[PDB]
Amino acid sequence: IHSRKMTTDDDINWQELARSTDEFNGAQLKAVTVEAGMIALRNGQSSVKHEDFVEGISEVQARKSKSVSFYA
Amino acid sequence: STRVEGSGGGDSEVQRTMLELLNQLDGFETSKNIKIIMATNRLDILDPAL
Amino acid sequence: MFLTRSEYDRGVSTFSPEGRLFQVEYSLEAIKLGSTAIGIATKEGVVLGVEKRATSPLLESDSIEKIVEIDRHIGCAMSGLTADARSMIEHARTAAVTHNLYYDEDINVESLTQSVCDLALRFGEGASGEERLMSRPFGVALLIAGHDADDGYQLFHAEPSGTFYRYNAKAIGSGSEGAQAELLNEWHSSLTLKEAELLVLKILKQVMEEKLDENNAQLSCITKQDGFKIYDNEKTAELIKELKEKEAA
Amino acid sequence: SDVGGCKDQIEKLREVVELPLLSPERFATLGIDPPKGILLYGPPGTGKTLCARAVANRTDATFIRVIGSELVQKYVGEGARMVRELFEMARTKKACIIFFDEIDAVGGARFDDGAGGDNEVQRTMLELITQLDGFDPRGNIKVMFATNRPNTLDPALLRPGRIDRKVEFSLPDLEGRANIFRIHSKSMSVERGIRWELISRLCPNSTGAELRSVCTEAGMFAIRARRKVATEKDFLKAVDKVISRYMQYN
Amino acid sequence: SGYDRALSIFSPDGHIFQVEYALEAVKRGTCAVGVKGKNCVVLGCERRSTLKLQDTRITPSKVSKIDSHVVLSFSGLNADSRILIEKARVEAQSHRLTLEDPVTVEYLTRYVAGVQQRYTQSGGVRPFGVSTLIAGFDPRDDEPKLYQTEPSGIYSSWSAQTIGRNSKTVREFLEKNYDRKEPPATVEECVKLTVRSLLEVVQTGAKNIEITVVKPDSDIVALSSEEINQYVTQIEQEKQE
Amino acid sequence: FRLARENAPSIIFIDEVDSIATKRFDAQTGSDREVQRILIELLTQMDGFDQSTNVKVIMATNRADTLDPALLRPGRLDRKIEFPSL
Amino acid sequence: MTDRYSFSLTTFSPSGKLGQIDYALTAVKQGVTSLGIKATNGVVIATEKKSSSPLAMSETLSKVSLLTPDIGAVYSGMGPDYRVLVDKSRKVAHTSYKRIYGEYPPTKLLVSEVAKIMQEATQSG
Amino acid sequence: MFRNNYDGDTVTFSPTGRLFQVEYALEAIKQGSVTVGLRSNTHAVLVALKRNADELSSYQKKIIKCDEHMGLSLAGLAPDARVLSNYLRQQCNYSSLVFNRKLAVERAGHLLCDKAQKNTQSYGGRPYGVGLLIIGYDKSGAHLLEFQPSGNVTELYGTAIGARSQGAKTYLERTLDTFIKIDGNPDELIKAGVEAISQSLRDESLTVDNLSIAIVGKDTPFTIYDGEAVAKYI
Amino acid sequence: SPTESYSDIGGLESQIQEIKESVELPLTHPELYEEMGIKPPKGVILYGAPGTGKTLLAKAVANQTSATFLRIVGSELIQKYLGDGPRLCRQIFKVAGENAPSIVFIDEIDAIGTKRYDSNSGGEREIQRTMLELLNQLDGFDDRGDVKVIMATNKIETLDPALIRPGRIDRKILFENPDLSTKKKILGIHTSKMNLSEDVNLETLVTTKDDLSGADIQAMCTEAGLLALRERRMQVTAEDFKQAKERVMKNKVEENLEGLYL
Ligand SMILES: Nc1ncnc2c1ncn2[C@@H]1O[C@H](COP(=O)(O)OP(=O)(O)OP(=O)(O)O)[C@@H](O)[C@H]1O
Ligand SMILES: Nc1ncnc2c1ncn2[C@@H]1O[C@H](COP(=O)(O)OP(=O)(O)OP(=O)(O)O)[C@@H](O)[C@H]1O
Repeated sequence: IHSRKMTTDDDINWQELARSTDEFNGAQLKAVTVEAGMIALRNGQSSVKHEDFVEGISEVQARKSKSVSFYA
Repeated sequence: STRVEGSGGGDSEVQRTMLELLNQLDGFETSKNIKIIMATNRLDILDPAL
Repeated sequence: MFLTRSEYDRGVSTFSPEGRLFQVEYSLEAIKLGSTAIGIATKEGVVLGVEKRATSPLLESDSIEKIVEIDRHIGCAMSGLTADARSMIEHARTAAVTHNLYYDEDINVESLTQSVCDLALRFGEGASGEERLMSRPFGVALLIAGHDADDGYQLFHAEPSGTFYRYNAKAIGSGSEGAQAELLNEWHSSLTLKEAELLVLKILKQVMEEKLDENNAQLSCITKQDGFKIYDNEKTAELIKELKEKEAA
Repeated sequence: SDVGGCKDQIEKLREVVELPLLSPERFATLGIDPPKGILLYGPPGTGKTLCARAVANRTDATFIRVIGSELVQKYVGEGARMVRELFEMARTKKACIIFFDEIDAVGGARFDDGAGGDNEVQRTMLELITQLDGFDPRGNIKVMFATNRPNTLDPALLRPGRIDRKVEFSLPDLEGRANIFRIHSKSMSVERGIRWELISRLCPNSTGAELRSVCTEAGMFAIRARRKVATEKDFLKAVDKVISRYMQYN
Repeated sequence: SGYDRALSIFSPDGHIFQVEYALEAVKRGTCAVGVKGKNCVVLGCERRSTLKLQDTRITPSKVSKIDSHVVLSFSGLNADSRILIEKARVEAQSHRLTLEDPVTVEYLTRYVAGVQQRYTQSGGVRPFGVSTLIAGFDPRDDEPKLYQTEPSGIYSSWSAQTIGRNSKTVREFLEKNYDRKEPPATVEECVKLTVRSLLEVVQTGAKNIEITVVKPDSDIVALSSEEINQYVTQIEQEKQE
Repeated sequence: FRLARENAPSIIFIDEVDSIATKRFDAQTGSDREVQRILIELLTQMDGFDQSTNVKVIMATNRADTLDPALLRPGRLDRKIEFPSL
Repeated sequence: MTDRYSFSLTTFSPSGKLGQIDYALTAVKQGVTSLGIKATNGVVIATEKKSSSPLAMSETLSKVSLLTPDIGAVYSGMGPDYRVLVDKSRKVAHTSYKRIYGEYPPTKLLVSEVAKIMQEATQSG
Repeated sequence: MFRNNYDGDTVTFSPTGRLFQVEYALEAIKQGSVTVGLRSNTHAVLVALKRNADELSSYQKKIIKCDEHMGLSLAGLAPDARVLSNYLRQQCNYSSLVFNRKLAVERAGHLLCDKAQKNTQSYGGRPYGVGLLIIGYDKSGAHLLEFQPSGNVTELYGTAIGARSQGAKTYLERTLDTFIKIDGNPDELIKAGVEAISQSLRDESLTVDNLSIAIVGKDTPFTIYDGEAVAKYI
Repeated sequence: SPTESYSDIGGLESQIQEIKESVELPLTHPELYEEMGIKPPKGVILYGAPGTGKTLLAKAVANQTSATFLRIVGSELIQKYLGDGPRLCRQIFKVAGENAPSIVFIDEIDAIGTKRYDSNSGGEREIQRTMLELLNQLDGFDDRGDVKVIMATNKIETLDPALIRPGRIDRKILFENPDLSTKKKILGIHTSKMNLSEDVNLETLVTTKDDLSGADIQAMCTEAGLLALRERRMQVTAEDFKQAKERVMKNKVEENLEGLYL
């Protein structure tokens, strides 16, 4: 719904994102959007992607850290 | 002896002002004729401050 | 949710919802204390170098041994929690010697580094289905400078988490972040041995609180021909004044 | 440029505030309704209020410094009256923004007690949240907050719609730690040749202020001896005085 | 806070705490001291005699001997002191059995330490609120030696040390009066360096001291109270000033 | 008491005092400490300076093996009384 | 209000007292009355049977029970902690004393071999 | 936006049945790197990608051999992959001693769905915060798999793990008709994975050092290709 | 103006100095803070064990300041009604501003500013609002001016979360029960007036630490003053002193009730 007033690539699987969230409120699900529509602009592009939605989600819960230590 | 938690403070705040009066600026500067006596049944419980 | 680190912190075996467990990431913070270390590798010679944190003028500073021998062709350093070292290295050498029985040869260097890293992992299951021996994952971050025939001169960084790396020019401990950028930009692949001992006796100067002398530092250098030796004081003082005679000109 | 090098977090801040007031031609045409509310949280000494007094400088519109002491008057249903009038004048004006501070006082949680002596202040905040998200009296007004206790405050004031964005002023890192010195050090008499990459390394996890005290007190120990220019040690002799040995790490 | 209960778990800094809290318990206990020259090593300990009913022939003497060529002191609490010795001397005596050459002192201290670094590994066990001082030569060598243990499980070599109460006074007193590159060279001098190291903190008593020295040829000896009063009083002349 | 003097001569009955009166070795709590602030004023009013026509306290209970002997300091209470059980 | 030195046993409180024992001794005082007094040429041991319902045969279970021919017992308090006790008390005559002395024991050495069967269960949580 | 209990051990349930510490384990993959796999009727393969610390530093192992008809590609917490390899290095060796047979790959994942469940029941232990693939060519054709800590495994025609992945799986959702008929020509199959993984990047440009490949086939053992022997596919 | 002053005390050298340069020089010698050219400190704290002269050291500096001064307790500034404190604290940090230069002195501030918790109650929070409006005044959006606070306390670690940091208090002073050599200067000024001329030999009267502050001194000079007088003798000997010293020290709790740590 909220993405209707946006640009958006045809790349995405909206159901996976539903699966990537647990115990959210619809208001957050909106703010997941703009933080993607915004972060697209910070990266310096115009259309919207998949992963741009993702780092919106981590921008919500204040993960806010790569935390690249010793994995892999 | 100055235990540290919630609603045993409401009397501590009634305790701490009095320590001022006995050795405040003014108290030490004023409490010259005023005088004091106090009693108890124990002194293993009080502050070391009084 | 803000209480993600506040509560999932202390038990080792608690995943936090960010995926990560913290009580290992704090072990990494331990070795940031202690006194610094450096390791530089070469086609000609591996070299180490440390400070010592002069604590009092009456101690006998040959005792605190931030650098050790571990076998005739390997040597270690460590910038971490002390007592948890001597539980490490009395295992690490024991493989190399044991290996000299079951296979009669100077062990490689990485396998040793893989035996250690399969020891700190005993707050859990090791490789071969073992169970446990501790609950305190310990900060002894090593530098294993060695030689073996297949691949020449090497070093490594062995961490408590188990995962390690074949760094070429590393520096760990308190003076790392100011150094490991400085060594980022002054490591050719065509240096000498003594084009490095002076180097590691220049970074160490600027990074450390006190001034530099022989007393507050030392270093070592293995070689395929001679072996692990910890250099001498008057030998080191040779290099220190040599440096100044290079700086002013 | 006077801030202590928390370079990222400002970028999440101003992107709320000024760009939807200067360059809306980007946010709108691509198709995004920008956010209209921030929150700031970090430990103290970290510069939550600093970056907020700043943006008033670069406002290009008004600003408000709400004094939280005027919302708790001792006559019922009064403070709430002050809340709604605070906004009736806002949307009258064009493109107002607002700076609360220490809303842990007002935006506290809720409960039920037959004593409940915080009963009244609850009735004030409800003048706020009903006013922020319901039946759009809002146009272009943004909001700004600040805390040191972001756990206790009620969920309603940290829901999107109200707070579409929040920011963690975590502690600094060594590199960013240095650019704090370069700010607070310019006015000073100091010799050329100190190396900050000790001072940072030797000041573990600590805050903007506890550095500003250090830059200072390196200067004070000069005055205790009537020199005229500082040194490199007097900084170090400050650190041991501020932060304030151990054998089981060497 | 929360991180200051157990042994298994770390701060978000790196500090492990309980070990740091034991060493606070050291400092609620009487002093001790250890000095070495070239032909001698010494040890001191300020005792008490603050009670009259207590019989004094078995006075509480910090000192203990592990073998002929080794001595010991401690600090902290004594309920644990009896343990480490009772495992230490066992180990020295189960060495020459197994090897017929007595202990290199560096072998001993790595077993008094070792029993502390096992009692800081697992919860369900407590550390030792204790901190030692070793003093003894090897067999067939002259080099005088001295270490200290510490419940962290570490140890270092020391030319002069003072631990227990008010040690932060006695150290700097010994940082002047010593010099590593010209030690005392006589068994009198270490004692005089050692006695007046106690006199800063000991209310000019002389019944409140014990000194015990050590030398080669498996030599050890405790000194006489009347042999101290003349090592005491003659100093007082030297501060007639 | 501010009124039991006023309408003197006067007396009191308390159908239960064992509730707020029982020996305790110490208080590791904030609430139960106020129970002492209750009692110590009750014990104070009789013994401190006051009138004499009040015979106020008639402490009722179900047992007597629990009270504070500091309440039983002679002057406070000196006439134990017992009734049948069965 | 609670005490936070009573939910467990191995914890001392500032009056140097332990937690759960003080309440077990109340578990019996809430229980039925039982006794036994003494004489010059014999000893008596008595109690009653507060039969719950009328339909419970009050004979299939004995408050009193034999330990040795010369020794008998009775409880007051909880029941299942009696018939589980005696079944491991009379044994201990037949295990610790009898077979290595031939004969049944005195009366007090039996007690020492009960009371540590009673104290094994107050030393570990 | 408040505390929850029931999220502190794998022993306990939610008030709905969601075991949590498994739902937090398999989030861990999302901050480990990418790696992908492909199948055909006659060949299997997988592509990986490295990450480092500083440009001096060496790169991190991402494929490890287990036996000459198997392999794996991890993505996650490595110390809990070092194990599982050294669990099935044994089983694959057990069989050759006792039965002299080749092990069935689909009775290896079944041996990993178990071990990752024992830790999941009882106090102590963790859910192995890893996610790893499997490959091989036993008698029943080529194979591939995709492990998770929960226990659940699946076989399929080629998948991806890790952060920045779904750009790949959308690709491999297209060409499933194609890259399975690809038989007897490895060197173009392998050029699909390298093409796939490039869909799911953020300005990395795919250096030689960053990459590592494994492959098997009809008669080709598990052989990996890292370094200067890989620049063919760039 | 209270008559106490420097040289009414001489027990110490540094703790006097480490705040004096915050508070008493900039009214005299500020060139030394502009040549070096920094932003000086404004606000300290002074804690420690009691009987050591905290409240004292305010009434000295307030004698020799040349600027105004304010004497307070943290308990004063909480009132029953809801929202009378938080505006009160906004008054005094107003009146001092306009009447610059200025000095403030809160004492036993652990009254109000000790620590925060969630506090499902209705009285504890009005204590917080004052604690929160105060720490707005001392440093927030708008600057305060030239107002130099001085706070006191007996137990920090059991209180004081964020009111104690730089920005608000730029240093922290430690008082403790004295050492030997300080006491040589303490009683000498308490006893610069009594006759006492006979036989005292003070210099081994107070030998060890003895767990006594400077305020156990004032009592002993007192009781041993009149204990002579009750013998109808004025000038004093040692017996009159030790007859007192045994009385004071008697009250001490058995600090070494342990004696477990030989
Ligand atoms: N990043 C920084 N760079 C420079 N100075 C800083 C920085 N952060 C904090 N300060 C110093 O701290 C003061 C403000 O700190 P901050 O904004 O964190 O206070 P605050 O967090 O609002 O206080 P409180 O938590 O009590 O509300 C400033 O006066 C400034 O001197
Ligand atoms: N060096 C000294 N010279 C003279 N008197 C001293 C000295 N040190 C301490 N005192 C004595 O200590 C007393 C003051 O005690 P102090 O002011 O420390 O109490 P306080 O803790 O400030 O009280 P409050 O906590 O209510 O402010 C004075 O009577 C003073 O005589």
